Amino acid sequence: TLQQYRRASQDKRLDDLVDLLERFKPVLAREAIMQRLTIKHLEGQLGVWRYMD
Amino acid sequence: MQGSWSVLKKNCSNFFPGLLAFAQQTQEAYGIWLRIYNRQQKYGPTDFVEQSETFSPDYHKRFHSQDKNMWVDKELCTEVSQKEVARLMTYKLDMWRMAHCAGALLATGGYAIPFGLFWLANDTWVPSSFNLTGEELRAWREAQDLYRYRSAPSYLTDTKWHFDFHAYPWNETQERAWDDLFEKNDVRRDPKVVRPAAEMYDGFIKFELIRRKSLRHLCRSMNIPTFPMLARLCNGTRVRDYWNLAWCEDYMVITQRLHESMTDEELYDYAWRRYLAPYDKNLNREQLMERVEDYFEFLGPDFVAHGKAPNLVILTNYVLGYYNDPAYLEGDISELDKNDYDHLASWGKDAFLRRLEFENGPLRDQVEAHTQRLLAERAAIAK
Amino acid sequence: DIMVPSFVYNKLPVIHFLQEKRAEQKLRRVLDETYTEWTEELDQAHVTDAITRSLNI
Amino acid sequence: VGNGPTFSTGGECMNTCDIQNAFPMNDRGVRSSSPFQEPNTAIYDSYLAWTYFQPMDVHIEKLPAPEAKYYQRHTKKPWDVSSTELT
Amino acid sequence: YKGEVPPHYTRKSSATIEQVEKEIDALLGGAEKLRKTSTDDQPMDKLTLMERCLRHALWSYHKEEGRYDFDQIGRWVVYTPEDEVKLAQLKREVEAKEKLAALRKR
Ligand SMILES: CCCCCCCCCCCCCCCCCC(=O)OC[C@H](COP(=O)([O-])OCC(O)COP(=O)([O-])OC[C@@H](COC(=O)CCCCCCCCCCCCCCCCC)OC(=O)CCCCCCCCCCCCCCCCC)OC(=O)CCCCCCCCCCCCCCCCC
Ligand SMILES: CCCCCCCCCCCCCCCCCC(=O)OC[C@H](COP(=O)([O-])OCC(O)COP(=O)([O-])OC[C@@H](COC(=O)CCCCCCCCCCCCCCCCC)OC(=O)CCCCCCCCCCCCCCCCC)OC(=O)CCCCCCCCCCCCCCCCC
Ligand SMILES: CCCCCCCCCCCCCCCCCC(=O)OC[C@H](COP(=O)([O-])OCC(O)COP(=O)([O-])OC[C@@H](COC(=O)CCCCCCCCCCCCCCCCC)OC(=O)CCCCCCCCCCCCCCCCC)OC(=O)CCCCCCCCCCCCCCCCC
Ligand SMILES: CCCCCCCCCCCCCCCCCC(=O)OC[C@H](COP(=O)([O-])OCC(O)COP(=O)([O-])OC[C@@H](COC(=O)CCCCCCCCCCCCCCCCC)OC(=O)CCCCCCCCCCCCCCCCC)OC(=O)CCCCCCCCCCCCCCCCC
Ligand SMILES: CCCCCCCCCCCCCCCCCC(=O)OC[C@H](COP(=O)([O-])OCC(O)COP(=O)([O-])OC[C@@H](COC(=O)CCCCCCCCCCCCCCCCC)OC(=O)CCCCCCCCCCCCCCCCC)OC(=O)CCCCCCCCCCCCCCCCC
Ligand SMILES: CCCCCCCCCCCCO[C@@H]1O[C@H](CO)[C@@H](O[C@H]2O[C@H](CO)[C@@H](O)[C@H](O)[C@H]2O)[C@H](O)[C@H]1O
Repeated sequence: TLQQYRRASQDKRLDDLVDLLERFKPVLAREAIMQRLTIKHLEGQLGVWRYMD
Repeated sequence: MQGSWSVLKKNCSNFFPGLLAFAQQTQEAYGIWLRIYNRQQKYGPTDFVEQSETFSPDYHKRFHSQDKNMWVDKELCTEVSQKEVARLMTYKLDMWRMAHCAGALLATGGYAIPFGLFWLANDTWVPSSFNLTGEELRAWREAQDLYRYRSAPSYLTDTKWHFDFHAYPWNETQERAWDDLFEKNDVRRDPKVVRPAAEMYDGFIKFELIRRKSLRHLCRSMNIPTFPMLARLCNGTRVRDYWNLAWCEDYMVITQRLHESMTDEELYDYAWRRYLAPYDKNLNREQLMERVEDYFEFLGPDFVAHGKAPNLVILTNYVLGYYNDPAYLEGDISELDKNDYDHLASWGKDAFLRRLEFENGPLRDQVEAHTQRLLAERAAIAK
Repeated sequence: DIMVPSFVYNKLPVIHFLQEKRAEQKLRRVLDETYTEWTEELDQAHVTDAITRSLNI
Repeated sequence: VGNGPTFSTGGECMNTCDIQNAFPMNDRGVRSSSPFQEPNTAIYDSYLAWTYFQPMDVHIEKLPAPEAKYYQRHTKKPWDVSSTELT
Repeated sequence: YKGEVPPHYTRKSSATIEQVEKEIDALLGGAEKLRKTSTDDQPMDKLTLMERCLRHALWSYHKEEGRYDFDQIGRWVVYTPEDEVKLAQLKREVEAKEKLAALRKR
C-alpha cells in the first residue's frame, strides 16, 4: 500500500533525474572540448578560426 | 533559400492558376476586411478611430502606439470567424509581396522580365496560391522558414546588444527574465519568468520608438517585403495590422478554447502564423499545444481582461526565439588533435623568439633571479 | 577583410567570459532548487492503540 | 616547442585594459593574453607595456572523448560558411 | 490519514533505477582524475556539483522506495541540521524494528 502511494513521486523523480543527467552530459562535453583547445593553445598550434568553430 | 530550376518550372507551370486563385482570395479577403473595418469604425474607441498622434520625446516623430492605435475586438466572433481572420492574414502577406512585384513591373515596364525569372526561381517571395499540391506547399513553407531563420537572429541580437550596452535591469527578477528571453530554441522558456522583460523594455523602448533598422530586421523575420522600405511608418503599419488581427484571433480562441478542438494541421498553421512552430522541426500535437499555451500565458490575464498585450517588441523577440537555433557544430572531436601552424615549422625561431622562450620558459625563475641580482650589483657599484 | 574581423576578434574574450558565467549561473540555480523532502508517516503506536480498542480491552 | 603564434593581443596589457576581468589571472598575478588559462604569462615594458605568453610543453589531464550526440549541432544552413572555410 | 491515491502519471521515458545508477557511475568515473577535493567552505567545482545533485536525487528515490542505506543517505542527502535530526530519528527506528522482530521471533 505504501509503495502504491509513493509511486507518482517516484516516476516523476526518475524522469527528472534522467533529464538532469542528459542536461549535465553536454556540460562535460564542453569542458572536454575546452580542455583540448587549451592544450593546443599552450602548444602554439591553435588558430582563432578553430576556436570559433 | 537559393533559386533553382525545378522551382522555376513549378512556378511557371502554376502561374496563371496561381493568379486566378489569388484573385478569388482577394475578393474573399476584401469582404472579410470590409466587415472588420466597418466593425472597427463603428465600435472602435475614439482614439483608435481618430488615429491619435503619439510623438517621440526626442525628435517628435509620429508612430503607432500599442495602447491607443491598437484595439482588440472582443466581440468580433459574431461577425467574423477565426478561419476568416487567418485567411485574411495569409492573404495580406501574399498581397504585400504581389503588390511589391506589381509595382516593380509598372515602374520598369518590360525590363522586369528577367527579374521576374529570378523571382519565380525561388519560393521566398511567391504567394502561397502558386502551390497546387502538398509537396509544393511544403517546399514553400520550408523556404519561408529558411528566411525566418536567416533574419531572426539579427533582430534578436540588435535588441539584446542595444539594451545591454545602454542599460541594465533594475532587479534580479528582471535580470533573469532578460537572460532567459534570448535562449536558444533547444531549451524551453518559462513565460512567467520571461514576462517582466516586457515591462522593463517598455521602460527602455516601446513599439512607438522602434528604430528603422530593427523594424527592417523584424519585417524580414515576418516574411514581409522590405524594398522599398521607405519611412518606418509604412511597414510599421503593416506590422501593427498583422499583430492586431493575430491578437483578435488569439482572444477569440482563448475565450472559446478553439485550439483544443483545432485539428493538427490547422493548429500547426495557427502556431506558424505566430512564428512559434517551424515546419522543419516536425513537431507533434503535444509540442504545438505546449508552445501555444506558453504564448497565451505570456500574453497574460490582462490580455483577456482588457485586451492589452505586452510590449510588441518583446513579444516578437520571444516568438522569434524559436527560430534561433543552436549554433552549428560539425566534426568529430578527434579533429582537435591536429595542428594549425605546421607550415611555420620550417621557419624555426629567430634570436628574439629564442630569447623569449629562454626568459619565459621553464627556466624563467632562474633567469629572472640572475638578471635581478646582476642589476642590483650594477646599481650598487654605480652608487 | 580587415575591420569587421578585427572587431570580432576583439569581441571574442568578453563574450566567452560572459557565457561561461551564464553557464555557471544556470548550474548554481539548478543546485539551489534541490531540497530533500523528509516525509512523515503515521506512527504505529496509534495503530497499536486502535488494535487494543478493537479487542474490547 | 613550436614557433606558432597564439591568441592575438593587439599589443595591449591585459592587467590594465578596459576588459581585464575577461582575462583569467594566474598565481603570479599576471592576467592571461587569452580567455584560456596561462601559467607563464609575462609583461614586457617598451615605451608601452604589453603582455606575452610563451607556449610550452605542459601535460593536462584530458577528459575522455564524449559522444557526438552531446556536442554536435546539425543546424547548418546553405548560407553558413565555417571560419576554417572562410580562412 | 493520507487520502486518495494520487492521479496516475505516465513516464516520458523508460529506464530502470539500476540503469540510471550505472549511467551516473559511468559519467562520474571518467572525471575522477579531473575531480579535485577542496575544503567544505571553499567554492565547489562543476564535477562536485553534478555528483551532489545526482546522488541526492538517487538516494532520495532509494529512501522513498525502501532501500534504507544510511551510510550513503547521511552523506548525499544531509545538508541541514534538521537532516541530521531526521537521520538520527530514522536510524533509531530501523534498529528498534529489527530488535523487535528478532525478539518477537525468539
Ligand atoms: C522618376 C520619378 C521621379 C520622382 C521625383 C519626385 C520625388 C520622389 C517621388 C516619390 C518617391 C517615393 C518615396 C517618397 C517618400 C515616401 C515617404 C513616406 O514613407 O511617407 C509615408 C507617409 C505615410 O505615413 P502616414 O502615417 O500616413 O503619414 C505621415 C505622418 O504624418 C508622419 O508624421 P510625422 O510626425 O513625421 O509628421 C511630420 C511629417 C508631416 O508631413 C507629412 O507626412 C504630410 C505629407 C507631406 C506634406 C507636404 C506638403 C506640405 C505643404 C506644402 C505647402 C507649399 C506651399 C507653397 C506655395 C508657393 C506659392 C508660390 O513630415 C513633415 O513635417 C515634412 C513636411 C515636408 C517639408 C518639406 C521641406 C522642403 C524644403 C525645400 C527646400 C528648397 C528646395 C529647392 C528650392 C525650391 C524653390 C525654388 O506618406 C505621406 O504622408 C505622404 C507621402 C507622399 C510621397 C511622395 C509622393 C510623390 C509624388 C510625385 C509627383 C510628381 C512626380 C514628378 C515626376 C517628374 C519626372 C520624373
Ligand atoms: C498607370 C500609372 C502608373 C504610375 C506609376 C506607378 C509606378 C509604380 C509605383 C507603385 C504603384 C502601385 C503598384 C501596385 C500596388 C497594388 C495596389 C496596392 O496598393 O496594394 C495594397 C498594398 C497596401 O499596402 P499596405 O501596407 O497593406 O497598406 C497599409 C494601409 O493602411 C492599407 O489600409 P487598410 O488597412 O485600410 O487596408 C486597405 C486594403 C483592404 O483591402 C484588402 O485587404 C483587399 C485587397 C486590396 C488590395 C489588392 C492588391 C493586389 C496587388 C496585386 C495585383 C496583381 C498583380 C499581378 C502581377 C502579374 C501580372 C501579369 O485595401 C488596400 O490595399 C487599399 C490601399 C489603398 C489604395 C492604393 C492605390 C492607389 C493608387 C490607385 C489609384 C490611382 C488613381 C489615379 C487618378 C489619376 C487622376 C489624374 O500595396 C502595397 O503593398 C504597397 C505598395 C508596395 C510597393 C511600393 C513601391 C514604391 C511606391 C512609391 C509611389 C510614390 C508615388 C508615385 C510616383 C513614383 C515616382 C518614383
Ligand atoms: C514573367 C514573369 C512574371 C511577370 C513579371 C513579374 C514581376 C517581376 C519583377 C519583380 C521581381 C521581384 C523579386 C526579385 C527577386 C530576385 C532579385 C535578385 O536579383 O536576386 C538576386 C539574384 C539571385 O537570387 P537568389 O540566388 O535566388 O538568392 C536570393 C537570396 O534570398 C538573397 O537575397 P538577398 O536579400 O540577400 O539579396 C538582395 C540583394 C539583391 O542584389 C543582388 O543580389 C545583386 C545582383 C547583381 C549581382 C551581380 C554579380 C555579377 C556581376 C558581373 C559583372 C560582369 C562580369 C563580366 C561580364 C562579361 C560579359 C561579356 O541586394 C539587394 O536587394 C540590394 C538592392 C539594391 C537597390 C539599388 C537601388 C538604387 C537606387 C539609386 C539611388 C536613387 C536615390 C534617389 C535619387 C533621386 C534623385 C531625384 O541574382 C542573380 O540571379 C544574379 C544575376 C546576374 C546576371 C548577370 C550579371 C549582370 C548582367 C547585366 C547585363 C547587361 C546587358 C546590357 C548592357 C548594356 C551596356 C551598354
Ligand atoms: C566589386 C565590384 C562589384 C560590382 C559593383 C557595381 C557598382 C556599384 C557602385 C554603386 C553601388 C551603390 C549605389 C547606391 C546608390 C544609392 C542608393 C540609395 O540611395 O538607396 C536609398 C534607398 C535604400 O533602399 P531601401 O528600400 O531602404 O532598402 C534597400 C535594401 O537593399 C533592401 O534590402 P532588404 O534586405 O531590406 O530587402 C531585400 C529584398 C526584399 O524583398 C523585396 O522587397 C521583395 C521584392 C521587391 C522587388 C522590387 C520592388 C520595387 C517596387 C517599386 C520601387 C519604386 C520604383 C520607382 C520608379 C522607377 C525608377 C526607375 O529586396 C530585394 O531582393 C531587392 C531586389 C532588387 C534587385 C535589383 C538590384 C540592382 C541590380 C542591377 C539592376 C539594374 C541595372 C541597371 C544598370 C544597367 C543597365 C543596362 O533606396 C530606395 O528607397 C529604393 C528606391 C528604388 C527605386 C527604383 C530604382 C531607382 C534607380 C534606377 C533604376 C534603373 C533601372 C534600369 C533598368 C534597365 C534599363 C536599361
Ligand atoms: C547609378 C546612379 C544614377 C544616378 C543617381 C542620382 C542620385 C542623386 C543624388 C541625390 C539624391 C539625394 C536623396 C537621397 C535619398 C535616399 C536617402 C536615404 O535612403 O536615407 C536613409 C534614411 C536613414 O534612415 P535611418 O537612419 O534608418 O532612420 C532615421 C529615421 O528613423 C527615419 O525615420 P522616418 O522614415 O520616419 O523619417 C524620415 C521621413 C520622416 O517624414 C515622414 O515620414 C513624412 C514624409 C513626408 C514626405 C514629403 C514629400 C513632399 C513631396 C511634395 C511633392 C509635391 C508635388 C509636386 C509636383 C510637381 C513637381 C514635380 O522623411 C523622409 O525621409 C522623407 C523626406 C522627403 C522625401 C522627398 C522625396 C525624395 C526626394 C529625393 C531627391 C532629393 C534631391 C536630390 C538632388 C540634390 C542632392 C543633393 O532613411 C530615410 O530617409 C527613409 C526614407 C527614404 C525616402 C527617400 C528615398 C525614396 C526612394 C526614391 C525613389 C526615386 C528613385 C529615383 C532614382 C533616380 C536615378 C537616377
Ligand atoms: C483609388 C482608391 C482606392 C481605394 C480602395 C479602398 C476603398 C475602401 C472603401 C471602404 C468603404 C467603407 O464604407 C464606409 O464605411 C464607413 C464605416 O463603416 C461608413 O461610415 C458610417 O458609419 C461610421 C461608424 O458608425 C460613421 O462614423 C460614419 O459617419 C458613417 O458614414 C460609411 O458610411 C461607408 O460608406
